[PDB]
Amino acid sequence: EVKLVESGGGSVKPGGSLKLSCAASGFSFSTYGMSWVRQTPEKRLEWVATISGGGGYTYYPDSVKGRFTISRDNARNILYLQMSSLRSGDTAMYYCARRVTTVAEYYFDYWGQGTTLTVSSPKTTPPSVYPLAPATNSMVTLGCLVKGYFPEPVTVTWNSGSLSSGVHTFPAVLQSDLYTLSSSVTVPSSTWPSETVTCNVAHPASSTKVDKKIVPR
Amino acid sequence: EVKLVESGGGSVKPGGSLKLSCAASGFSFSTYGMSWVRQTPEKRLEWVATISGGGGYTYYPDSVKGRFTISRDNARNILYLQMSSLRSGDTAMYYCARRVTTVAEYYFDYWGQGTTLTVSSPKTTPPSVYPLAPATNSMVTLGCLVKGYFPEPVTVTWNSGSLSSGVHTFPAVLQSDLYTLSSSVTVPSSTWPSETVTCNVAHPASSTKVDKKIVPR
Amino acid sequence: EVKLVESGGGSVKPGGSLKLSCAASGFSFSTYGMSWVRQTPEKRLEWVATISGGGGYTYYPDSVKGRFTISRDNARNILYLQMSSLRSGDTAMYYCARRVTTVAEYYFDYWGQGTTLTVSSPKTTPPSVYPLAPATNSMVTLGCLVKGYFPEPVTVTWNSGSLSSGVHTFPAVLQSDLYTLSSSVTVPSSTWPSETVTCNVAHPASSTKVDKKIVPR
Amino acid sequence: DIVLTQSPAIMSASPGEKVTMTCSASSSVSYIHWYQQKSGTSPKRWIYDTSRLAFGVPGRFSGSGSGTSYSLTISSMEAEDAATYYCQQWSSNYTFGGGTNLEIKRADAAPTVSIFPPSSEQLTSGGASVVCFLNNFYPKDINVKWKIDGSERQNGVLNSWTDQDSKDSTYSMSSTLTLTKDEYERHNSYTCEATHKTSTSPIVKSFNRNEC
Amino acid sequence: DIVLTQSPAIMSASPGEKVTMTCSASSSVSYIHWYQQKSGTSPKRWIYDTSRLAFGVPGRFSGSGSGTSYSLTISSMEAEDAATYYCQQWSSNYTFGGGTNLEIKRADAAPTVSIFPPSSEQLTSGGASVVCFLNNFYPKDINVKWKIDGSERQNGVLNSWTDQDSKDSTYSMSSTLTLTKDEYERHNSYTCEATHKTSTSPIVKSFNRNEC
Amino acid sequence: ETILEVNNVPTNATSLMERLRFPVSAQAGKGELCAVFRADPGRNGPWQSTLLGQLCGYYTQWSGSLEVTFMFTGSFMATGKMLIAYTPPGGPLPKDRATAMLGTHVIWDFGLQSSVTLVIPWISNTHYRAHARDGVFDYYTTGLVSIWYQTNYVVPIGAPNTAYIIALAAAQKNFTMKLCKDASDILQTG
Amino acid sequence: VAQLTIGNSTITTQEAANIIVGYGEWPSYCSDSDATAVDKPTRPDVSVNRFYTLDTKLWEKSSKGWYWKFPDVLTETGVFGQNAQFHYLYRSGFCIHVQCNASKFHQGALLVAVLPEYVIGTVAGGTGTEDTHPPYKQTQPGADGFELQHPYVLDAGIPISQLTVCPHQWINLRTNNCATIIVPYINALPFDSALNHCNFGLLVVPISPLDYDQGATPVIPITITLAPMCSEFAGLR
Amino acid sequence: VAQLTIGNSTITTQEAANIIVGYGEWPSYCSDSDATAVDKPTRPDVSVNRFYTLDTKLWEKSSKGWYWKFPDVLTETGVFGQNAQFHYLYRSGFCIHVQCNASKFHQGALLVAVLPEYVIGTVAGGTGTEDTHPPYKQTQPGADGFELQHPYVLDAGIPISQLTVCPHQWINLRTNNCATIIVPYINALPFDSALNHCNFGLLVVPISPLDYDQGATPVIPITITLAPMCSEFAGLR
Repeated sequence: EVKLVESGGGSVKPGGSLKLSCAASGFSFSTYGMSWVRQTPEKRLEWVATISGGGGYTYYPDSVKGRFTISRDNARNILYLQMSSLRSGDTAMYYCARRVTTVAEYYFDYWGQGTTLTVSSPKTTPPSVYPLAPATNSMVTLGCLVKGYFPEPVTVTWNSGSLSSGVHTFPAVLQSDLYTLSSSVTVPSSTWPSETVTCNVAHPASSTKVDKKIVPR
Repeated sequence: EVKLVESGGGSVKPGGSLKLSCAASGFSFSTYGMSWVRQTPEKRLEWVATISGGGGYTYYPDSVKGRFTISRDNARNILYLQMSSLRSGDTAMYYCARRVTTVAEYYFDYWGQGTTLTVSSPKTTPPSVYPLAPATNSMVTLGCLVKGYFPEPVTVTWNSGSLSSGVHTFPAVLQSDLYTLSSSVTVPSSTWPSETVTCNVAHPASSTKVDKKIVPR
Repeated sequence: EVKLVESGGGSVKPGGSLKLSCAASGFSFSTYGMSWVRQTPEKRLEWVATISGGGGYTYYPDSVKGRFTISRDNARNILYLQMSSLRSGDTAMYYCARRVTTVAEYYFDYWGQGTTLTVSSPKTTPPSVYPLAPATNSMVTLGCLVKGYFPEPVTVTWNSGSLSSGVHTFPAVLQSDLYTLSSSVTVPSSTWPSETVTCNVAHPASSTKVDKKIVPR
Repeated sequence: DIVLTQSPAIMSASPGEKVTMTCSASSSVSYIHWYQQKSGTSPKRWIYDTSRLAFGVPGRFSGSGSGTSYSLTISSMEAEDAATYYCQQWSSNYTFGGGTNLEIKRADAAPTVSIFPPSSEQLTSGGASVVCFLNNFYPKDINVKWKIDGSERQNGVLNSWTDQDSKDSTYSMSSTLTLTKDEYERHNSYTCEATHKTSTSPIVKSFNRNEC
Repeated sequence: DIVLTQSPAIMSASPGEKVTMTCSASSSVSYIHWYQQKSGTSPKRWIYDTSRLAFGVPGRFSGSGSGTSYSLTISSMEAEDAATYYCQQWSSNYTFGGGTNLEIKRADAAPTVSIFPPSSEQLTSGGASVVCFLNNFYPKDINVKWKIDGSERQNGVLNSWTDQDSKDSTYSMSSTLTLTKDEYERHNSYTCEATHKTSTSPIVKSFNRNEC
Repeated sequence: ETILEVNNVPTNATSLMERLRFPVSAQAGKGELCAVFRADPGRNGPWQSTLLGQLCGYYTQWSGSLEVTFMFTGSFMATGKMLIAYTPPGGPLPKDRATAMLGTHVIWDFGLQSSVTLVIPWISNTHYRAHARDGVFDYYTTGLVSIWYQTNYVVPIGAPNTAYIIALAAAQKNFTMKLCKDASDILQTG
Repeated sequence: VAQLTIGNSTITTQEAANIIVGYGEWPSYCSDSDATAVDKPTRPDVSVNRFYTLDTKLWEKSSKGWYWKFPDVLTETGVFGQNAQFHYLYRSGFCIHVQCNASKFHQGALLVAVLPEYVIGTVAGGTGTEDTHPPYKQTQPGADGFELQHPYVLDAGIPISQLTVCPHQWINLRTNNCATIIVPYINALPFDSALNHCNFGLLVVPISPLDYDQGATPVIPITITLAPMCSEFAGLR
Repeated sequence: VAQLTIGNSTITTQEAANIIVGYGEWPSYCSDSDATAVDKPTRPDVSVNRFYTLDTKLWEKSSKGWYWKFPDVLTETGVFGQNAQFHYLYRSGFCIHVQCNASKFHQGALLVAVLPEYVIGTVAGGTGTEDTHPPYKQTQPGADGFELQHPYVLDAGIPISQLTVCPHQWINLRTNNCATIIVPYINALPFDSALNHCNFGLLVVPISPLDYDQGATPVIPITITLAPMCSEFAGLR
């Protein structure tokens, strides 16, 4: 299979520099031009650079020409993107793409799975988890509010995966330059509170993992 | 993929009319002739009609020539079968098939998954569920007798799927022009009655869903 | 698919004779030469015989030439290997392989899944299972020591498969010309001893199956 | 008005042996085609123009026949083939055959019998159904008798069979004796005895009405 | 009487780096072939005639060699490749190589140690086995000592190792000290201390016999 | 010209038709020895299938130049070269392709010509032999014909990676036989 | 390439490949000083002598080979089968033409020869003790022909490896596709029965098996077209 | 198409493609008024001068190119290698023939030229400061030949882009497959050593890489057949 798998990234403070790399597999790398593309929080796609099949020419867009530099080493089949003087507008998810030739134009066949870049000045913060029980019927909806952490993401698991079928995970919302999300689970009244329900919140950025038993109010 | 997916059907009283349709996908529809076939409760297969590649000719068998009419609209890749003056002998499961050309004869490559037609005069009846516990060893076989419903089918789920590995579902048997089935589940004596076992009977025809806790007698 | 599936084997006392067979599927059997290969307890691979595409020639190695005889019947696509005057050094796992032609040499494309041969003089012995509980934290590691059985293998299942995610099965070790293995399972302190944990030891050679509830010491 | 008769209707192979299913016609026919139908799924294509195989079909399947008697042969048999196989004719009125239930053979299994007194919910409604479960037996053929207080009964006996298990390749059975409340409390002992090619004597499960 | 020696026997790659396994022969050879064997499964085909790849094999695998020294090279390494690789010769007596255990490298993991007093079921039989579980550690190399009442023992110590975990890529270990009933109740304190390249001092789990 | 069963190896009743043709494939590497046989019309082996062979049996002595013709029956799209060499009586089968390349040989490109005919200059069953206690006027002139893959079998996608070849033999006009000798395994049954 | 015609029959064939005039003789007539100089034997020219194109047989990988008998093959067919039947004696020469239609991606080799007095011999029970005589469907297959069951010995105990000793021609797919053979009247008598005696039999067997990669047509149509030469008949009934 | 023979050697080759007579001269002999008119140099005709067919090399996508040295290639081979060795002087012309066998579905282009005094130059350490002299296996590869490692500069610091200035011929798979070249004796002296001096070297390099879709034979056999012309020797030992 054609595989593009990229590495690097995380939290960087503004002004710092970083280097991203992508590793190729299952196609002759030298015969292709290769580009990076970034996606702002799941909406906007922006081209950032390309490199010719060999050294040859590099091409950049007018938002980045000056700070980023794209490179390749055609012995280990790997793209490189160093980014210097990184700004707040550079936070996004960066994909490495292969550029094939069509009749006239070009097209991006395969995209990697991306690395995530967050350029930001705040600290890394473990989240606070608060139980959501109700102060009357045959179905129970419990919750777990995990508030005021940075950066993203966090992970909410319910009884270690057993309850995945009735779980909604609601996107984290930014305010106070800290993120806040919610998560709900649905359970038949036969299971609760007769049996323990517990939300498990893992925040790898800080290596913090907190468990909340939902106890009846 | 070549896909034939058909729609329509259900319960109809004798004398009423109905129209069935099949939707095509992943092959040039106009270049093929298309037929319907019906299967009586999982045994007998009977050809019911074909249509030429375009309008052209229609062909029918001598059990149906007069009441059914097969049609196609080669803009949305969809077969049609209207059935008028429907009789009791028309109850069955109807598949849409594609007819390819061989050396001399024809052959049906792909069959859809079918719609079900039940021509009948009785009412729609929710089922009654009765527990089956025993009035002595290391394995427990419990049951759930769900009696006197119409039409088919019904669904018996055990503790919401957790017990699927030791479950036998025995075909519904018709008498009193109502259907009656049974369902058994097997459970280690470690689980019962220490833990709730419950059969769940859902009858979509009536939108009726009943739950039975098996309690020790 | 090309399938090589072989049959025969088990425990044999030294001096006895045995016959192994392999069944072919999904390739024209007669046009190929076919060989057996044996693997000593997962380490050493040793060629044992080949047969020509038809009757033709047989070829043997100098460890076996005299006792084994390889045959084929090109009506049911099946290899045969009779082994007479079997010795202690003949214990191993025997694969049937297909031999294709390359530029000059030969190569084995597909291997069957093998049968196991144990040449040995001792009796068949059911195993003894002993619980492993501890005489203090948030994770519990329990065990089950199953000692002094023959031959191999045995099977250790935990609560009937529910605990498979935190289970280590440690290879059986031979001493006293009986085998001895261990098996550990990991469980959150929420589950034990509040809920039954039980190891299940099945020894098909003797058709013996023993269950051990891990009770807190 | 051209009929196709298939023999046999039900079949059982070891597996690893051959299988020969037959489609006989009432009049001379030009070619024959074959389909396959596993349970819950529609018919799949298998053989056409008598001897040509559909893309998927394993090479171990074969086809022949001429005139009025055609046959589908399988050598050798494998547990993945068990389905119902229909033939079809294309000369006049496009007719199908009756099919052949191909099944896996295994060692004989005696049933695991379970008896169930009626439910204290149905009785409050003027009905009483006594149910008997014979689980996981082989082969499929079985006789079961109900013996009320030493008699035997056949009225209101409903018997249902499963399709062959996809794991151990057994069948299961349920037998229901649907009586009235009054007819139920008319007797004391209900008994379902299952007779099989496995055991020598029946397998009897019993209960006396005057205990729950 | 033509022997093939493979070096090294065990290997660990990062992954993302290259891997060079070698098959050396005692006499000059015409070509060499390579197989693969993952655990529980038979050998699969990999390289033939030294440099030609079997249909499945990724393009990242390579093959070369001439005369008496041949080699299989992988660049770059990925967690899906970890298997045992055998070479084979086809000139005279068809010989196999010893294989090369290729494994995934990861960050070092100290073990999670668990001690278990003998069972009050085995003791009623004249035996006493003390068991120690070291779970989820890396790398695989480890020393473990048993210290009874301040001594050390090596008699009757059985040690078993797992294959590398398919999730975190660690290994596990069990150590069993098989004594007699009388020899067991001869002492008071049993202790298993595990020494590793992770921690500076051993990881000690202990118990005193006179408490259960 | 009669078909020479060079591939006289399968005996399995239903594979007897296979003796008539031997094959060449992609799998065979350059230089590999495809096949070999002797120029012994009257003795056992390949020649027994040819009519020549059967007629030699009703005679005691003989001599003349022979002639084998090879026919490639593979796909039209295939191409490659085969080296066919003759090692006169006495000369041992050439070690490899190159050594056979130095002997009387013929490079055959079935990409150009589908047929090729080789001439065996001479064979003479004249040297008498009294082995067991049964005197047999035998060969010794076992001339040898080797055939090596000069190049490999080359084919484009869509063409089978194997093809067969047919050997046809006969003797030149300078052939002769002496001493009628009726001999046969097949006789009129009672 | 060009097309030749004989009456109402018009076949599209290649210019003029090498033809094989069996035994170096051309199918000629029979002079006046014979056995029956009285019953002047009428010689058909009109329709009787033209191009008959038999039901094409399909070559397969597993094909064993085919054979037809003469004049049997035609005694059923058309206005020639008309004469052969309602006439007492017959003598006739034959032009036989065999062609395949295959892509340059198929491979095979068919030997096509003619064998006088081709006498079929069955298996004889198997063990050799049953004196079973070949049926009528095996002795005179008609225009559909019949398949060999033991090609190697030509269902008659004779090596095929030596069939080349008869008027033969080869059809190697990678070189030619059409083979032609001229056959003179061969029999121990001037004339004979057209329904009882089959002067000869046309043989066509795959010496090198048909082959191709998945996707190419799996069966190669073999088309036998044949025409009677200097055919004569005597004594109408 | 037709086949030519020189003694016991018979090669099947195409009618007569364009041959390249290097430098417009034909490999001729050397008259009596020379340097050694006494030791009358014996000129081999019999077996010595015939068709040698070297171990076919397999073209690959990654192939860099090949080269052989003369007369080295043959001083090992047969009865010619016999004379070259146990004789003091040598002069000989050459007919070289190179052919590939590929389906109309392969693509490539091999330049095939001959270069007098082909002097190999290695890498020299890498950085340019090691005076490493090419081995003996690199200077005189024999009949197996040797592979270039820096085709672009022909392992000797010269553009290949200019090799056409030498007796060359092209082999474009989509047009021809066989290339032929006649080479006269070229040296600053009438005669010379057959084991110490390699008058020239045969070069064959893929200028357009071999290519094909998965499924077609992946290696194209290149067969070099060559024959000595007006070869002479002097002073037996």
